[PDB]
Amino acid sequence: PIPGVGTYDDFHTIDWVREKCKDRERHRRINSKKKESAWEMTKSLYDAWSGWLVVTLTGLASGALAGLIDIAADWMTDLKEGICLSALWYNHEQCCWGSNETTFEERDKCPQWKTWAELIIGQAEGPGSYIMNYIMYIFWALSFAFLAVSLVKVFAPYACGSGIPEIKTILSGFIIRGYLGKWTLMIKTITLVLAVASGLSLGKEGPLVHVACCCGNIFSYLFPKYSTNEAKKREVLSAASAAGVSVAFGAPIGGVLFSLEEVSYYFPLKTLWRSFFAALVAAFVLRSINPFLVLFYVEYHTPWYLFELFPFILLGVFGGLWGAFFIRANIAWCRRRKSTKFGKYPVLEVIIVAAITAVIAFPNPYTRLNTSELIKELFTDCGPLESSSLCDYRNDMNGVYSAIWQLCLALIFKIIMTVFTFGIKVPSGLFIPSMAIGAIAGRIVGIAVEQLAYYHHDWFIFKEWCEVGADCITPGLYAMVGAAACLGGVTRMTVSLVVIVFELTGGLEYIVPLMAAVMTSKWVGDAFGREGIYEAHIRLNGYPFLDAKEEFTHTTLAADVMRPRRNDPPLAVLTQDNMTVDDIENMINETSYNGFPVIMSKESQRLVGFALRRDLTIAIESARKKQEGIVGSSRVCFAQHSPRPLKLRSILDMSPFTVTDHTPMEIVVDIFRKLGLRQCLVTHNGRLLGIITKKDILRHMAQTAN
Amino acid sequence: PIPGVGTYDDFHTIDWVREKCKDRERHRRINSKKKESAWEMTKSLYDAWSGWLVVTLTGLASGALAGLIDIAADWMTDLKEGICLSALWYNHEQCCWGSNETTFEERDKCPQWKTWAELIIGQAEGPGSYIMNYIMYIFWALSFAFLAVSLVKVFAPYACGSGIPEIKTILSGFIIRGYLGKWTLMIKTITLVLAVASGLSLGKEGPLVHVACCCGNIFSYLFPKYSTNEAKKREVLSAASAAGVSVAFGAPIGGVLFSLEEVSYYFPLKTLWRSFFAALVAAFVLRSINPFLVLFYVEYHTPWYLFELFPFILLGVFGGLWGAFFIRANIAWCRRRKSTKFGKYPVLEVIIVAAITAVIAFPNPYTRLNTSELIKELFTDCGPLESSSLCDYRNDMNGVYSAIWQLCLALIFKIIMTVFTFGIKVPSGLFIPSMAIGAIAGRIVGIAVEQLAYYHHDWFIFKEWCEVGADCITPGLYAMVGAAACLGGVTRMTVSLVVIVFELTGGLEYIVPLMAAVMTSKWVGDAFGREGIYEAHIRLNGYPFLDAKEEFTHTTLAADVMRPRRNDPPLAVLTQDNMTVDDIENMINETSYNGFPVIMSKESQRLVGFALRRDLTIAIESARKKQEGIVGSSRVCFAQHSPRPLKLRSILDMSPFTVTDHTPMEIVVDIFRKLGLRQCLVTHNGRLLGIITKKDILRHMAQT
Amino acid sequence: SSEDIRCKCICPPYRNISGHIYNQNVSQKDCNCLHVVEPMPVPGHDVEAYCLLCECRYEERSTTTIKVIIVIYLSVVGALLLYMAFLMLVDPRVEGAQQRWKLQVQEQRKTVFDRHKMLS
Amino acid sequence: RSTTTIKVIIVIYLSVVGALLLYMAFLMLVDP
Ligand SMILES: CC(C)CCC[C@@H](C)[C@H]1CC[C@H]2[C@@H]3CC=C4C[C@@H](O)CC[C@]4(C)[C@H]3CC[C@]12C
Ligand SMILES: CC(C)CCC[C@@H](C)[C@H]1CC[C@H]2[C@@H]3CC=C4C[C@@H](O)CC[C@]4(C)[C@H]3CC[C@]12C
Ligand SMILES: CC(C)CCC[C@@H](C)[C@H]1CC[C@H]2[C@@H]3CC=C4C[C@@H](O)CC[C@]4(C)[C@H]3CC[C@]12C
Ligand SMILES: CC(C)CCC[C@@H](C)[C@H]1CC[C@H]2[C@@H]3CC=C4C[C@@H](O)CC[C@]4(C)[C@H]3CC[C@]12C
Ligand SMILES: [Cl-]
Ligand SMILES: [Cl-]
Ligand SMILES: [Cl-]
Ligand SMILES: [Cl-]
Repeated sequence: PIPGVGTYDDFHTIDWVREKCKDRERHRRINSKKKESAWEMTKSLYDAWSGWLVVTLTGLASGALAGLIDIAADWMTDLKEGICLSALWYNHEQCCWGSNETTFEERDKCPQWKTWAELIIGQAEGPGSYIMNYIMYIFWALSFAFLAVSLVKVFAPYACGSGIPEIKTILSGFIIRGYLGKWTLMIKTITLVLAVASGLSLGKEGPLVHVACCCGNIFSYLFPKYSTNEAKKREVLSAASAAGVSVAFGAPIGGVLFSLEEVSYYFPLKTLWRSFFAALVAAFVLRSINPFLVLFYVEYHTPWYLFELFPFILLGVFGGLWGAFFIRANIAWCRRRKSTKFGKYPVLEVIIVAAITAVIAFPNPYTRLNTSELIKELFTDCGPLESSSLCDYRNDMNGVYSAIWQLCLALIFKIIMTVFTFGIKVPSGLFIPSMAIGAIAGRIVGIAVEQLAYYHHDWFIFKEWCEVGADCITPGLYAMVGAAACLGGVTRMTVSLVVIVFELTGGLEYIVPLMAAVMTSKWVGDAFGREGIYEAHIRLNGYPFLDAKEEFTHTTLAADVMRPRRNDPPLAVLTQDNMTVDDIENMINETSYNGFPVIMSKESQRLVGFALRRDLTIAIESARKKQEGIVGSSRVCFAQHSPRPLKLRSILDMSPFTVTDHTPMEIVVDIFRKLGLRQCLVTHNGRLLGIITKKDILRHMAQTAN
Repeated sequence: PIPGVGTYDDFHTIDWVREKCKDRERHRRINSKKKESAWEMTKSLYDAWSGWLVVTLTGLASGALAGLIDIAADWMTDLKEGICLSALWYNHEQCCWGSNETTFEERDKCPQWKTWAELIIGQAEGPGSYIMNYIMYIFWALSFAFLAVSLVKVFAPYACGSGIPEIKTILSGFIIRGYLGKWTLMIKTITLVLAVASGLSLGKEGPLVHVACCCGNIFSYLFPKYSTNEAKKREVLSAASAAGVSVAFGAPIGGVLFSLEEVSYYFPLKTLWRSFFAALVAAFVLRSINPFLVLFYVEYHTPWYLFELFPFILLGVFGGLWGAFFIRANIAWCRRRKSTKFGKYPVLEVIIVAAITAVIAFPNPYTRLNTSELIKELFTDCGPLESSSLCDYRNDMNGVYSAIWQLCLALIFKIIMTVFTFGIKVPSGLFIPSMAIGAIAGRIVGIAVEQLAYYHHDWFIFKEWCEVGADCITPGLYAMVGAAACLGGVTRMTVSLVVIVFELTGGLEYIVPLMAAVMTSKWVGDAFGREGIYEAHIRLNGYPFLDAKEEFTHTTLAADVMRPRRNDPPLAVLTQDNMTVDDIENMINETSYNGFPVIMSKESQRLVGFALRRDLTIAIESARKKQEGIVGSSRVCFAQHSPRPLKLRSILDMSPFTVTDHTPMEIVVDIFRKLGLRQCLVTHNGRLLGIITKKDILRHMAQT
Repeated sequence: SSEDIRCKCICPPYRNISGHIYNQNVSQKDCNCLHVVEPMPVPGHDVEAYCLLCECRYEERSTTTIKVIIVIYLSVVGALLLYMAFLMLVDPRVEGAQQRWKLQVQEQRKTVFDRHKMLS
Repeated sequence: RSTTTIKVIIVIYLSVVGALLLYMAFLMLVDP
């Protein structure tokens, strides 16, 4: 065919049927040429192994980048508190690694590490030392945020945000050129570390999915099969997203479950094993570099009891409520950023938010602590060896009020910040903030339950389930359940979320409470709204995304959504023969239609096929260059084989999809979703009457929802 | 509409589109009636909770039945060895559980338990005692097998077999009335316990899925939404299959992965959470009943090393090989059963197989021991506390050859027996036999590798990976990997299998070796054939199952598969008006077409709709009963509103799927697979020209 | 590398003596309670009780991995910032690709910064 | 150990098996 045929413009959905057919034709050619020569056999073998090789490369790159990002983010976050003069490449934990001056009270206390007050003021303690530490913390946070936003602006503006919404849209068939490019990969990798160091209420776990998808796209470019075909590249991107989730949470099974559940609009069977393999490879790499097995390992000696389900369900409810609230708040805030002028100053916005978050973060310990470190600490179970402040009250009696007040202040702070932080134009994620909020809430709830059990053991439930004077209640389990509930409420993810949380925990005993809390949070959120944060952001950005949840009214008919309608003039049509090249070029220029139907005759209106505008113009230009005398006067014949007429039957889909006008539009939406149809030609009495496009379907869905 | 309209005959596929439309119409009706009264609101709330309630009931029933079956099977299997006089209701382990006469050499040696020789011969040891134990073991195996096959034949013929292939066909739209009925459920449970007791090379883990599916169907009958609509019932059946796998292996996540990967033809997103929840519920019930949280818990102190991947890969290959062989052997044997006269005597075949199995199993310890128990023993790591014969050689030097010879004999016996034991007319599962074969092979390979490491530690790989004089090798890990490889090769399950093994053994650290072995076994099996055991059995049975792998020839076009073709007469069409009831009934009787197209005129051949033959006859009879004077002379008008003509437009499909003749057949198979259509009407120039059906596509694919 | 490996024993408070942590660079076989702490506060008869209450671990790290990751990340960030300064000040087939990317990044920056609403 | 669980499972399984065999015998002989 003509070079460039079968390609799509930027921001254009792909026709899955046509892409599949192109893949089948390429397979025909490659398989046929195998017997021609041994080199053809080697090429065919490489094509057969192209999928395995691409998933392996994607997993390796995802693991390497995830490990680098994690280590760099940890070091940069620890830079704010102070510096290690002996080893500038060591964070606070690594600087105090070999120190023998450590004490039981302070594990990270060593003369090697020097706080900024010690560097400048020279005093580790004192009002001036605290003032200087505060000022330097704010300064470092602002510097990191400004660097991240500037790098996003100058090089990769698409690098901002989690990217899960745009990945979901892309896997549905949408095309966003440059989203998965080299520049976006590099800039996002750097700015993720920068933003995480800045201390903003965001996480790097979610954006790792987009990073992995970028790696997968770059690797798909190497293999011809996955480069020519958009659907094949999207399968590779689903595998890449699974690998990204795996590296983010160390959960390969959870990664595959998330990829199937959320991002992958179409999930063939072979994608399942490919995604699992890629996730395993990436996790193995991360374990090879990042350690220096379970990131959030928990040791709750007492098993979860049935009555504990009641508090857990409450956490679930909370996980839903906040979730819904956030989906109502952030979107609105984001919407304002699109309508008001405060979105016209993105660097100023990020700098301001970093200033406020650092200012409100330094005073409190939990808020100042890194979000991932805070989640880990909240997950840890209290023990005699532990010196955590959270358990101080348990040591005192067995200040609880002081710890609960600090946790509540941290919860309020994080909840307020996360709304503004998401939508800010640096690589940000919702997994870590939501997990931190839910963990704080669960720790508060678990502390309350433990206090109730210890103070009141006469209650029959407490006495029967827990021995008198026994610490059956484990705050870490409650924190885990709260984190799972909040994440399920905000994301509306049920199975992938539960499996990811279990893998990150490393314990299968807590599957039932986690599922119960996630189900309760999802149900509460659905009561307050059936759209998740990712779906809500997709709708806010107005991307062409079609979902199974959306449906049309029974009164809607294919005639109603037909493009020509009444006010619109008759849809552009192309006569099979007796038409000049100039006519086709003028029609292409005049109309923005993705494609034009080709009919046997203008009066007959008997459809022959569908000619895409891109394919038509590409073929016309290539024929003009190839063959002389094509000044536009020569006619074009779409029928099967001096004027030297141009032939455009090759670029014509000889088998266009067709539905009848009295067909309910519900069936049309089902066909579009199942077959991934770009357009469908509504014909009456065997003659063309109109066209329904996926864009038309989305527009009428938006009108109904609006 | 007319009562009975939209129903499907036995052994007939459903059209997912009509079922979805019916479900949405019912949803609209319920939502509209909600405001009418408070009781309507309560009914709608119950309808909303119908899915959760039905999956909960399915999970509870699956867990209870799985626990019951497991305990009864254990007790019955221990029945063959002997009886506990002090407790006629404990098995061998339970009878000696509290005995103070237990010895280190024999853990299950207690006076309360008495072997059949003690009951009859009176001497625990001696040639006569051994002979009497042998004959009593054979007799008990024969009795159990005969009773199982008799119960299968007399009451529930569908109880025979694992049922996973038939569940695949059902979840693809096929209908087998009675497969998921109460009779099948009960007979399947009883005969599963009996067959496992008999000692045949079969397992209850796979058939537990079908038990769960039967429970799910029975519960679906309770809730109107899922009973009325076939697709909704199939979603419940997918959840039931997930719960069944969960109870079978205590692997909820693995159960959902199996449901998505293998049995569920269409898997909606909501069904994902429903299946996982049902699996967790069933696992909770099983944990509450069967124990008295990992069935095959393993403790491998030494982590797997990179070089060990090479033996694991080898195991993979072996699995694949065996896999292929079985899919080439069993099917053939099964085909012989369908072609020859030994299939006319299923009871005799079952009895003979049980006799041979018991006779060859008693002499050897591994084969005599229950297959699940043998797998568990193989998975256990050798240690000083362990007194297993497999590790005796390790206790000696650190008879290896004798233990390896016994393991090889057990492997050969199991491989031969599974070929003749799968497909017989009793509930049989391939999971346990495949796992046992792979575990024996992996244990042999691991013992060999341990011997190589100990004898030759000078090798740079061994010295670097393992300290000199250290038991880095873990035979249990190799057995686990071999079992996973064999199961993957025979079933061609990749992710669900790996997660199931991980949850069955609770070992996440060994995920990578299992993945590598399963991938290798699947790839060799594909080299020998892309179809697994279940797909091969579906093809052998002749069920109408369509898979994504199947595709048509590239010169094929819609016209080629069109029903009328050339030799066949023009496909029957019904005139919209001026057509009699008698003539429609005569057309229904004349042809066995699933449905006839309805055209506005014979000459024009302009398709108006598609009226199902079953729906047409049901409507005609119902109208005859309802309205007098319909003796067949009255005309039938399919067009929109003395003769009092019958109106069949309601039962007519106003918008049937249509595809142009020039359309390649492969586009048509993609359409059919995606939308699950029963038939599509090929029309040329806007006029009906032919009809393609799911059966036409399946027949043409089979011919190719 | 001594800094790469150590062994640490942390002991919670026992009777009179409060909890204490002792660290030393020793091998795994040498890594144990009686070796890491020398001498100990508790008496001889209670020494075993204190050790049992105390928990000991042998820890190892890969300082080279952290060093290389930090160094390469810093080098990439510095090169990116130098290129940013080049674009901000100096700029006012590889060259063809770079200018094409300049146009593409201008387009993406207009979509993502100026409007925030990219629909097509 | 949960002796009562094995108790009930074994007893009810035996009862159901006996009932099924009795029904089979009746169908074989009594039903004719
Ligand atoms: C083109 C892309 C996919 C290539 C990416 C290759 C990456 C994954 C490679 C390059 C260098 C590699 C590392 C080199 C050295 C070691 C030390 C060894 O004791 C553990 C593995 C480890 C830490 C490797 C892990 C994988 C690694 C990071
Ligand atoms: C209609 C169907 C779904 C109902 C099935 C109900 C089943 C699942 C019920 C009936 C009796 C129940 C058992 C009754 C008693 C006990 C003892 C308790 O210490 C643990 C739970 C356990 C072991 C229950 C498990 C669930 C159980 C087996
Ligand atoms: C097909 C299955 C369900 C039938 C199971 C029936 C079993 C349990 C029955 C059948 C024959 C029975 C035995 C027959 C005779 C005796 C002698 C008596 O002094 C002690 C009990 C003992 C040893 C019985 C134990 C139970 C027994 C083994
Ligand atoms: C945006 C990110 C990547 C930049 C990171 C650069 C950091 C690590 C740099 C910037 C300024 C540097 C400090 C500047 C001055 C001194 C005084 C000297 O006697 C010891 C080192 C010390 C204390 C430096 C340590 C490293 C330092 C904090
Ligand atoms: Cl995140
Ligand atoms: Cl995110
Ligand atoms: Cl089985
Ligand atoms: Cl099976």
